[PDB]
Amino acid sequence: AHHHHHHMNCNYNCVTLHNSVRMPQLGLGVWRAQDGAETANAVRWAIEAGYRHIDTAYIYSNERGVGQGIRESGVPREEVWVTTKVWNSDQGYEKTLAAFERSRELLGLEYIDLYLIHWPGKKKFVDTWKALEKLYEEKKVRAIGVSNFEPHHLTELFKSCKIRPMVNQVELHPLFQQRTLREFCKQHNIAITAWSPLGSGEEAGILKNHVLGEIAKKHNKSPAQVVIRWDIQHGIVTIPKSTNKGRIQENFNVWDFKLTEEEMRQIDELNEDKRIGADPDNFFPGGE
Ligand SMILES: NC(=O)c1ccc[n+]([C@@H]2O[C@H](COP(=O)([O-])OP(=O)(O)OC[C@H]3O[C@@H](n4cnc5c(N)ncnc54)[C@H](OP(=O)(O)O)[C@@H]3O)[C@@H](O)[C@H]2O)c1
Repeated sequence: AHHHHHHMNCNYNCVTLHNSVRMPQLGLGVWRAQDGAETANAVRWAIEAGYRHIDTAYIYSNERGVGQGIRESGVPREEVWVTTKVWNSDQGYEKTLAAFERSRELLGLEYIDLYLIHWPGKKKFVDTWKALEKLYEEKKVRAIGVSNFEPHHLTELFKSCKIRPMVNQVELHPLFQQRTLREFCKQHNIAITAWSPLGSGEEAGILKNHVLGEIAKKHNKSPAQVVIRWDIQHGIVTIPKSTNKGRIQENFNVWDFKLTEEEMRQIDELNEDKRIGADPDNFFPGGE
């Protein structure tokens, strides 16, 4: 039904963007999922489990697999939110319009829900943003935003834009809690999506943290479920990645418990401002 396009009767919550679009608060990330079957299966399994939001990017090389999983699921496309991103090499007005068309074609879609500037770089994000504004005017995209932007990048963009970014997708997990950027984005009504919400694997050690383990035990949930619920209760969109059917299902089962104020505080206090992923200041491979 059309109401499913607006995520009205469903188990998951949404965050509302400044243009009144409702964005599902939990999605499936697909970075490092191989194109073809691995991605298609992950996406299909996520949709079967109840997910209605997939996060991909041109540079993940698996937009084909994402669209294949959506089609294989049989769920009407209007009920699913798809995010993708313009890569560094495609920044600049005309290159961004072209990159969008390529992504839309690979995905097999008539429109994309959210299109993001993937990394700021230094010199082309303003012109890139103008292309996103054009795509939005043309109704090719339902929402437009950025990723890995710091307050200084956003302030610079604000001086030139007609439509302010609706989303900023940034690294955010219990060791790197982005307090300053979150304050800035709250002030200016820019929704935050957390990438590497689980720390991007075992190296970072988040899922073995003792505090998370104790909270998990109290709720008979897993540490991953606790982290995802912490994201939810902070009003953050979260896009945990798994290619494993069981873990995909586990990460969705977060709507039937609540963390207390004290549990939320305990997780907040894990912050070390320890960045696990790439730094917006110097990560811009592939610029042209
Ligand atoms: N905008 C950007 O610049 C940017 C950058 C990085 C990431 N992202 C997006 O954010 C998404 C999420 O971040 P991420 O992929 O870096 O990592 P993540 O979601 O923080 O962690 C994924 C890792 O955790 C494992 N895992 C997932 N669920 C689990 C569970 N319940 N129990 C135990 N282990 C679990 C996964 O293994 P299995 O797959 O084997 O389950 C994988 O090794 C990406 O996929 C991508 O969509 C965006």
